[PDB]
Amino acid sequence: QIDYRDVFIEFLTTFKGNNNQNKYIERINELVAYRKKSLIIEFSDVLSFNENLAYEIINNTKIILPILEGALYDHILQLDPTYQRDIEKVHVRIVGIPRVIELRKIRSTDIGKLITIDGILVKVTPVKERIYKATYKHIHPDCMQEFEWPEDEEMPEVLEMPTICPKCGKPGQFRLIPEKTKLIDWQKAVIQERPEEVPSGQLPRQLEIILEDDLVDSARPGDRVKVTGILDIKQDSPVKRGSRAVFDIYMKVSSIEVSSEEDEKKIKDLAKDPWIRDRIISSIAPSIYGHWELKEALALALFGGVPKVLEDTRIRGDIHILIIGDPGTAKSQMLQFISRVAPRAVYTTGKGSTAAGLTAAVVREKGTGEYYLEAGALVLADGGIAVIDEIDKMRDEDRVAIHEAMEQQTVSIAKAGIVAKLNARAAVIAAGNPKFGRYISERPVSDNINLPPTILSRFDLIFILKDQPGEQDRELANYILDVHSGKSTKNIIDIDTLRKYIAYARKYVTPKITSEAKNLITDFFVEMRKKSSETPDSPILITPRQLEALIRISEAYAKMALKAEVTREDAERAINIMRLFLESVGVDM
Amino acid sequence: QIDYRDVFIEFLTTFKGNNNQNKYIERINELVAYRKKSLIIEFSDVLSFNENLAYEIINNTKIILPILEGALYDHILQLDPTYQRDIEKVHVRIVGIPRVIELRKIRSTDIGKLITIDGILVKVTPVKERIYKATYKHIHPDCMQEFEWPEDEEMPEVLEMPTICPKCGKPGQFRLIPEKTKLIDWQKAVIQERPEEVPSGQLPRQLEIILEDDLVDSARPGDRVKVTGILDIKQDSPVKRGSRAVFDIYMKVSSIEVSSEEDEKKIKDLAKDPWIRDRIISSIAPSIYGHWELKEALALALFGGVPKVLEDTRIRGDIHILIIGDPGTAKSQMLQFISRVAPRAVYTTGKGSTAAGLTAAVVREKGTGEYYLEAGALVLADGGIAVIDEIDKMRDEDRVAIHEAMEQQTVSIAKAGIVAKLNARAAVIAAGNPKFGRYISERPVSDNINLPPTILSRFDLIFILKDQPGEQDRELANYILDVHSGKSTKNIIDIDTLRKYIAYARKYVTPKITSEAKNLITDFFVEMRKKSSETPDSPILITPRQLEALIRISEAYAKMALKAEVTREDAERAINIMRLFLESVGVDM
Amino acid sequence: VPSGQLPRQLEIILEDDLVDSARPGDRVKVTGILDIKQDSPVKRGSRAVFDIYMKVSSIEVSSEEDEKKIKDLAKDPWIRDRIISSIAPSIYGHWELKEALALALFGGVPKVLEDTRIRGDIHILIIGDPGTAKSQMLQFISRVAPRAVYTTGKGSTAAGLTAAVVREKGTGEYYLEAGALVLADGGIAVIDEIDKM
DNA sequence: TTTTTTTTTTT
Ligand SMILES: [Mg+2]
Ligand SMILES: [Mg+2]
Ligand SMILES: [Zn+2]
Ligand SMILES: [Zn+2]
Repeated sequence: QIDYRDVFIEFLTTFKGNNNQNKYIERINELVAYRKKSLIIEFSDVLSFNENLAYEIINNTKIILPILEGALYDHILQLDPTYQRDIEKVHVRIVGIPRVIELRKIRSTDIGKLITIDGILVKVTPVKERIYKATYKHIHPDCMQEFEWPEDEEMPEVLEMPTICPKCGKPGQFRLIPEKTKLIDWQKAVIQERPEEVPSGQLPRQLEIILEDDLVDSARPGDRVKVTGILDIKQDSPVKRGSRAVFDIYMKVSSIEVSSEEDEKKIKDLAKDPWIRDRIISSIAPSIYGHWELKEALALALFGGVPKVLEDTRIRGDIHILIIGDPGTAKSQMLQFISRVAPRAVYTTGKGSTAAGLTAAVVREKGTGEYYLEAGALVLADGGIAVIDEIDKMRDEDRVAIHEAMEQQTVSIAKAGIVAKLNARAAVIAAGNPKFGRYISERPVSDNINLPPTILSRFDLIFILKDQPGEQDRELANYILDVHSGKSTKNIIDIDTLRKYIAYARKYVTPKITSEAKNLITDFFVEMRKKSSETPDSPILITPRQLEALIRISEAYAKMALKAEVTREDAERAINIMRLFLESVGVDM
Repeated sequence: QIDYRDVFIEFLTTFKGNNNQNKYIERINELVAYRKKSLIIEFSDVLSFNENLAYEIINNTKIILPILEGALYDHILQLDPTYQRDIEKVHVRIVGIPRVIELRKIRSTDIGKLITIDGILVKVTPVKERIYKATYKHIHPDCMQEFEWPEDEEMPEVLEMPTICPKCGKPGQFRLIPEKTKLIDWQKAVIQERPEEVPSGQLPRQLEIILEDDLVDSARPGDRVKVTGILDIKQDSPVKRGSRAVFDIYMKVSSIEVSSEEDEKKIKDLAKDPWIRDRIISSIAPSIYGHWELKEALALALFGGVPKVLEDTRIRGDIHILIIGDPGTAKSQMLQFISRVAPRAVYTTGKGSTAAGLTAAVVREKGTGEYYLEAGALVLADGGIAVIDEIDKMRDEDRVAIHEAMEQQTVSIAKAGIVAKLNARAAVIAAGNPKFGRYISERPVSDNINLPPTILSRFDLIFILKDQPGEQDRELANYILDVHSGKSTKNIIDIDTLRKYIAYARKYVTPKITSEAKNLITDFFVEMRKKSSETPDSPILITPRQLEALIRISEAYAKMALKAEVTREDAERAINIMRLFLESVGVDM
Repeated sequence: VPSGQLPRQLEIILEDDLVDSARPGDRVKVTGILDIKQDSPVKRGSRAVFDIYMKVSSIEVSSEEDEKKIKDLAKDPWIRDRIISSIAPSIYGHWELKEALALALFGGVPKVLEDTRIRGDIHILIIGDPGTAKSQMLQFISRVAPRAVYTTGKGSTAAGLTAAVVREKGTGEYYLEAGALVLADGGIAVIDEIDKM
């Protein structure tokens, strides 16, 4: 009843933020600057400013939402006249609706109301076009008339053509005119409930959501999102007789949330401590005590090196880590920790999940038989980390293709008339059990993990975990039971703060090699080759790949402290960690 | 509104090229001389001549293209009256449009405007025919009348039949008359975005394009192309009731660019250098240190020999290279460089390495349940270079399947009621590791390679790469670190001009053997046979295939310098590189 | 099921608040009205034959005196010995095996830690000579457990154990069907002749 | 995709 348009306008311009800065005006100006056409607002702010306005939004969103958008559009064009002729319709979206419904609990009483759903995206269709105002021509030798059939109404989701020509009042044949037809971007996605909320002995439920206008391509598949909108009954084919008076339901998305400058200031401040490197090492897997060398390697892997892209060649910048632990050594604890702390990670096994084990595969279409490509674990992890538990029982097909993916970081297909090349620039962290149950120290590494020696040369660092029944058993037994009761350490960095720290470093730090670091690395590599040459039965191969590992590892240390250059200290740490790796495999360095 | 066909005609004649030669006048002459029926206009020459003409072409493309084409047709008619009743309608093509949009960024606002898209062609359908003006006959005993159904309007993409006979104003049934129906050539192709612009973790997207009239068969799958035209919605099955007002997007191609006299001048200037051969060799994989003899061999395989086609036989002209080396010897890095510089190359490491994936596969056509052949790696590489990696890891039964393709350059299949032959004229470059992962000096050459002599005789050159630590490690380490520091070698022919040089040489230079070269080659072959007979323990058979390898190599050296005949120096170079290959396998001379 | 015959099936319809009142594999008692099923009325041409379906009005799955009886049993100091003696009374000996089988029926307490999860279920493997009554006890366990699934190594497949994809031919749609392991969630899965799988 | 029996190519 009461015109909230004035109330809405003053609320946007007079919203007391964290410091009465009127942040809504700031984002409105930002919207005009880049022509974003979409303004999001928080339900809490509306309720605090005027609870009566908030109730109207959450109860009569069908009626008052277009009214509010018109008021906002008038304000924007009044503020800036150049916004016209570019955007004819602005969008206002609400977030933080208190009406949260579990996906399995949806019933008929929730149809037509504004609700929010939390779940996981599984499928996303390519962007398409939907008609909301069509133009038709009456093909009747006396008419030759054009009109817009859905008069004074948006074209419904069911494509219907006129039966009587409105201009001539006659039936006949009508032809669509694409050139005078209004279109809107249209995308379809599927949301699946999280496994935590699935009841015992039941399969997870699914829901179809529709993304339109700027909401298209707002979330990659496999992301946890929060979706707000209206539910409605799907009509796949209304002309299909055969009873079936039952229908599915779908969601018209109005706002989607996935999963700051202040963070950057605190991240740079956190890097001011000269002992930041050791603090990061301590913060890695705080649950597990000891294993400092293994912890140090994992920190370097997350940061990684700087890849080099040249005119004729590309040089890998990722770091690969192999762990061979005895059963019961709890090798899966920090692996789960790595997945959580990594900004982007993929968890899988040796056999993979789909037909494409790790690299890729070519699959005939089920309906038409056409050949297409399915991405493997390595491809899906591009730009991030690929954690592969149980590396020793990969598919036989992948045992050869993994050579190229782990070194050239590409997957090449020349099968069934399809030629393609897929990027696989992903750091690989893998764990495998010894082939003889328990690791044997005297035996080499190749005959202990059941992998070709060529693969071993592709791993920057290899570590062996042995369940030694020493004095630590009592402490380990106490430690295991303490984890059962619950305990934590002190003076660490939480995963949430650490995750953004790693992400910031990987996006803005590209260390460069200095002359002093260059000389130190050169001498060690020459020393490395001499030692391996003397022993005619070296358990490991010392190839030029090892020299690349020294460069990559040293860069990660500089990146760990957000250093612009690589100095002697970074190089010295890189040499020392490689020295321990050679001792672990049994090489007298 | 003012007209511009006078300006358009004026521009065609009054435009001045780089040397004021009026190329468009010359281009018109070529169009008349060869009855080309299509003209190409560079956009950079339109706004320079008249900026006003540029925008109206871009904006009002639909209502200005027929006007300009009609004016040009009259200009051709006066230039050559006989052009009439040979080509009734002419087309003009505009290239270099400033509006370039990434495939993933196409939205609703882009429909109906002239845009440009860069991508990769993946598949092309066979040429078909489309009706744009139909003729019908009213089957009603009174009528017996014939007419063209779509009056003063081109036939729409949806085939629509009249409901009322225009000649008699009555309903009934109508019969199409194919003899009086006007047709236009029609072809459908699919374009794919380049891997560079694909976001990480996502599969590349595709778009459907339509080529009509002379644009058909202007490109082949696997080509980097730049396409220009207008987008539209796809009404594939409008008769399919059941709602679904959602439509796809396809592209109406107006002009296409694949992949210049100035290039010819640059190429000819390079050939004038007496040491052009050395420069080309030095330009092969500059980032790799050493391996000069291997770099020389790779250059020869890029150019190849001269195939001989006779009335009774065919002789292979391609050169095959085999590389065996220890892990981490830059085998894969050098092979990846070949695919960048080769005009056409195919890569296959581990997937598709079976017999079916390498030559051809018999797959059941699920559309009709029958069988048909699918091209393999070698067939897809016909006319180019096939690169095979990790050949030693292939199964022996799978490896023998390429014996026919490597020599007879054909693939023959007799399986499941299918008997067919396919052309596989491609050069094969293969890399692999020794039998025991690393080369062992104690064992002989035969068991180190671990390949049957039947396949070894088909390789023109074989090289063994040994990673022996010594005093060269310091030089190698310095070179690698210099590469990582951004330092690059100078006086190197870059990539794209090297690719143009190879493409020009292959299709324009055909060296011939002289009497001087005949005597040198004959003498060496006799000497080679005698030496092989001396030692029966050699792992390499000296067959007549080795004699033809000398001829092929000598021709490639002449082709490398754009020479029309093989002289004494080219034969000496061919003999010298043969000596190194023989020494590399323990066969002294 | 009579001798030499296959089990029959009936279709039931749950509406309003009766939805999601049971899970697959449960033994239920259902009350309602029977009616003939019409699905394709437009499909003219013969077939005046219809199937019957049940319109559910109330459903029961599988209480005070029983709780009292249970408490009285637990009061005996030797309740543990009585329970073990009640496992497969027709089998002689095998006291140690019977004791372990009793533990698996009850199980432990699952624990959720900061990062990992500790299962409360107990896994038992039995290796014995032929004729050692191995299959007899497993049949008893599958019958006495409140929720159990009995499978055989030869009569099971990977799809049948975890989940099977069923293509809805009516609409060309894919959906999952619960396997043996999923149906046994919260219960006991019995696998006979695991070595022959 | 799925279980099944069959001939077939190819995993
Ligand atoms: Mg390699
Ligand atoms: Mg038994
Ligand atoms: Zn009309
Ligand atoms: Zn008529």
